[PDB]
Amino acid sequence: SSALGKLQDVVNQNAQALNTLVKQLSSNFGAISSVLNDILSRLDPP
Amino acid sequence: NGLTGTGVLTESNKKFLPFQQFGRDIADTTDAVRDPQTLEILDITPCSFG
Amino acid sequence: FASVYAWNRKRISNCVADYSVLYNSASFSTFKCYGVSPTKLNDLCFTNV
Ligand SMILES: *[C@@H]1O[C@H](CO)[C@@H](O[C@@H]2O[C@H](CO)[C@@H](O)[C@H](O)[C@H]2NC(C)=O)[C@H](O)[C@H]1NC(C)=O
Repeated sequence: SSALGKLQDVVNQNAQALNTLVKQLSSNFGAISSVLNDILSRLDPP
Repeated sequence: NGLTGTGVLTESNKKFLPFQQFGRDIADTTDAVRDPQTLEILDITPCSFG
Repeated sequence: FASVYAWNRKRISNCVADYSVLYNSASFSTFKCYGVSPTKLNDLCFTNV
């Protein structure tokens, strides 16, 4: 009432990984943008 | 005016500072816009998937 | 027009620019763009040209 770090640790590790997964949807990896509506509606399918 | 997307549009209550074009959410997804003509903020909730 | 070493530079502002109508003024000899196809530019919007 005044120690559950194992449980806390587990509950956390998973959130830190799920956030890193979403934060990758905004990297270019060597492209002109991160949005398909900027690469699509701005170029030819070729 | 350039922002292409899909979803449900809803009346907002977020005070978009007179100079903020849109709303940015952690993990970087568009979640609010401002209508160019009437200049009101609208939230963009995602359609239903599963 | 201008000479090349002191080349002109216009800045366009708020307007309705139809790029496809510019595309077929029917006398050109090079119409080449890299960032974007010209016909797809008829549904974008910018801040300064
Ligand atoms: C584009 O035009 C519309 C009207 O055609 C403008 O809307 C006006 O917005 C002001 C807000 O400052 C209102 O007080 C007016 O009543 C609106 N007019 C109408 C007819 O609704 C709009 O502001 C214009 N775009 C910009 C960027 O100014």
